[PDB]
Amino acid sequence: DFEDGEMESLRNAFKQMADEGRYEEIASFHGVPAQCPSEDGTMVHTCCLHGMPVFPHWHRLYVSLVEDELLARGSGVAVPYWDWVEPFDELPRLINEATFYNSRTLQIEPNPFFKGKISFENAETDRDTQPELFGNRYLYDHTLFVFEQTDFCEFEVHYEVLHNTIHSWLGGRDVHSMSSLDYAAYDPVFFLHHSNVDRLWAIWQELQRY
Amino acid sequence: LQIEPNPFFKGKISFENAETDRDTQPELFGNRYLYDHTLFVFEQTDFCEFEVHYEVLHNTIHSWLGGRDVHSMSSLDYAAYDPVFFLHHSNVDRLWAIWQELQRY
Ligand SMILES: *[C@@H]1O[C@H](CO)[C@@H](O[C@@H]2O[C@H](CO)[C@@H](O[C@@H]3O[C@H](CO)[C@@H](O)[C@H](O[C@H]4O[C@H](CO)[C@@H](O)[C@H](O)[C@@H]4O)[C@@H]3O)[C@H](O)[C@H]2NC(C)=O)[C@H](O)[C@H]1NC(C)=O
Ligand code: CUO
Ligand code: CUO
Repeated sequence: DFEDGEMESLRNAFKQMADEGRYEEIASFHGVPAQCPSEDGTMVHTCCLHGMPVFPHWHRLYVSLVEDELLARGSGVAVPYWDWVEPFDELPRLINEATFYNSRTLQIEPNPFFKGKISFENAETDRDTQPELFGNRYLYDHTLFVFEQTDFCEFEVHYEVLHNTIHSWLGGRDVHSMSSLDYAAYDPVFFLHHSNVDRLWAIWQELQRY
Repeated sequence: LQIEPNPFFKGKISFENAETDRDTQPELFGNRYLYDHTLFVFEQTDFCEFEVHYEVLHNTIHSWLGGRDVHSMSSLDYAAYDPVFFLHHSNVDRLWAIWQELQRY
């Protein structure tokens, strides 16, 4: 439901976040350079929480964080949710094409949402979209069964497996992509994904109110 | 076993330190008029009559493929640096080829 203005402003704000240091600094919270030794600690682990019921919470905050700094970079709107529950013949416009036309500069420029840079390994996030991603309506039924959940933890497990799905379909075969937990955050679509996931959680909460 | 950059996606213009880009005009998609255009190109008995319609027809795609960017297919200057160029022109050549054989018939 975006407009050309909102999209170009989102692209620009995020760009400002991108050529400067920041977004990588945020993606490193989830990503492969590990920061979390515990409990003694004997070894170090990645910081993001994934087996636990507090998986949503964590990632919830993640999106919050990035959106905050997005807005502070002059974004007209907060981070949108990309609803993949509805089947699609193509990828969303914002993230799909490698280059967008800049109206203000009157020139074609690289879409910041196409790929994120991983400079500490001197690589870039790539995407190999599995054909299973395009057009399947199974996600509808799956989210439906996620919402059925009275208990919070049942909710959480189905919620998070369902969330794993998109990661897998989108960044399938490359090592530096959405599919591998280590490098998943560096691909901007991450928060575009995890806001949407968050939305689902939000809905459930409201359902629970009912 | 890894995903790599497509060589055909963009050519690089290193003497001006840029890369070819593409702003695809919406008319390029689902254009069925090109059919009839080509048909009128074939109709020509004389060579120059063939050449002019053939080449305007050829200009069409150049224009609509890399429209708005300066370093692109649309500008005659940098059009060659986009790989699609020969992919384009071979097809252009094919048309001429057909015409040649037509002329034989
Ligand atoms: C809160 O965050 C801070 C910083 O984000 C974090 O401190 C950092 O911890 C990491 C470890 O998780 C440190 O990173 C290491 O730094 C050393 C050099 O100082 C490197 O040698 C390490 O390389 C690894 O691999 C080597 C083999 O190739 C091993 O020999 C080595 O043991 C390492 O496994 C690794 O990059 C980082 O230096 C600190 N930085 C700071 C500012 O202290 C802190 O741990 C976090 N606190 C909590 C409680 O989580
Ligand atoms: O959140 Cu940890 O990545 Cu989907
Ligand atoms: O011919 Cu189309 O390129 Cu000079």
